[PDB]
Amino acid sequence: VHVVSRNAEGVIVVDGKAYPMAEELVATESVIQRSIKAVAKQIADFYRPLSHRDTHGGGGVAPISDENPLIIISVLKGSYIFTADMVRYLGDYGLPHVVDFLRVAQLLAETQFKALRGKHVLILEDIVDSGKTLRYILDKVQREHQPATLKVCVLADKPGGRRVTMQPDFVCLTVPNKYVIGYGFEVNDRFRCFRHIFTLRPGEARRYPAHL
Amino acid sequence: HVVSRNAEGVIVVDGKAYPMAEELVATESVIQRSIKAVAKQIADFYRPLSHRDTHGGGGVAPISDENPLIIISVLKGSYIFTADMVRYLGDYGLPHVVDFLRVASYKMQLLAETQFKALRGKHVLILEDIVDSGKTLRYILDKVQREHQPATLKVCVLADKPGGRRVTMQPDFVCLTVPNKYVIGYGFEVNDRFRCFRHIFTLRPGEARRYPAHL
Ligand SMILES: O=c1[nH]cnc2c(CN[C@@H](CO)CCP(=O)(O)O)c[nH]c12
Ligand SMILES: O=c1[nH]cnc2c(CN[C@@H](CO)CCP(=O)(O)O)c[nH]c12
Repeated sequence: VHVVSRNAEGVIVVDGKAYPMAEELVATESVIQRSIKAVAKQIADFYRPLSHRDTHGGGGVAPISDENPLIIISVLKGSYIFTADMVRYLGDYGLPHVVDFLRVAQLLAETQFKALRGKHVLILEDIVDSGKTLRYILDKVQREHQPATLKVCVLADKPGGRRVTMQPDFVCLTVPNKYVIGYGFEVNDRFRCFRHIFTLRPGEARRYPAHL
Repeated sequence: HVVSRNAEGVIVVDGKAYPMAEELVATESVIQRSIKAVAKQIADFYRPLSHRDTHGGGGVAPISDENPLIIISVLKGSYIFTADMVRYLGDYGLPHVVDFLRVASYKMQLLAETQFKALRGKHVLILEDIVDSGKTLRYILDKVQREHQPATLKVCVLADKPGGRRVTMQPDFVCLTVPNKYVIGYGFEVNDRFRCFRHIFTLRPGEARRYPAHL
């Protein structure tokens, strides 16, 4: 159980640690991890039955296996902690998979995987808010890799912030229509190390204006 | 944890078989206890230090959320280790930020550059999965020092394979010491396979060319 309280300064305290930058708690580590593991079982149950191009034994189609694993593309930098946890749960459920990374801001870093044609590909992303970043990534991966199927798993969905149509295939958590921090979520790279997700106090997104 | 061998002689950890493994090096519990211990050492070492103030356009200021410790994680092998380390560093209250670089051998070449552009006069810590020959980290350390001119440059490794050294390299922080064998699990892999394992194992010698096709 997590002990959630407020100190004399009105600041949220979780397990004895103060979060002066936070407005409200969204989810404790225990809720987050249970949510990720639940989605991990959904992903393993969905993909383990499927088949795709055979690049190990010369063709044509073969079941997802260690020889022909599910291809996972993780979006850096926001999804790295979520991806680290998700892949370990996927391993627990016996899903054969491999992970590669793309970095976006503009594309800053490209995938090194060069044989995704006719493969099942899953994108791990931290959050869908406006839908624009995933629309950009999905168009690029489809056009350059020509996968058999392309699906998206997000840690968080902020359904009220949409500016374009984007419905992820897998969602671990629904977040309020507020700026979130913690468990990968940042303010200029600060707060990603938190084990819990919180809403940010209004105006604190300008707390660290200096480029790192 | 329960670690045994089945009737086929295959290592089984917590009811799970690892037919590719020769020996178990470390269980999840040992690895996690080891990482948190080094996190306390890193927090105890950096907490009281000061460096260039880029927040208040000042001269020098203590390590803080305004001027955090700069952490550079070496992709891809270090991402799981880094994810866990940062959360332990947060438990110990070390203000820090993380960026990523990626190197490969052909001789070494940079695959992905860091995006941080104000590291001069800052304390920098490299997070790497393993030091074996020492060649990758001598390359990374030489490049970060020359291009960023940090105040201090230190290295934390999840694993030290002491018997593999071909150039002088002793990381400042080491979570685990591994045998002089090919390790797998917890970030370590064979063509990207086995990274998801929660335990570290040695690889059976005939399993290293099992997945020859490029991904
Ligand atoms: O709430 C939040 N807290 C911290 N960061 C974010 C982001 C930025 N995330 C990137 C993806 O990594 C773009 C998503 P999109 O284009 O879909 O808006 C949206 N909401 C939040
Ligand atoms: O044993 C191992 N199992 C799985 N991978 C490796 C690597 C590759 N790791 C790089 C950094 O990612 C360091 C190379 P080095 O220090 O030799 O220059 C060395 N040993 C092993």
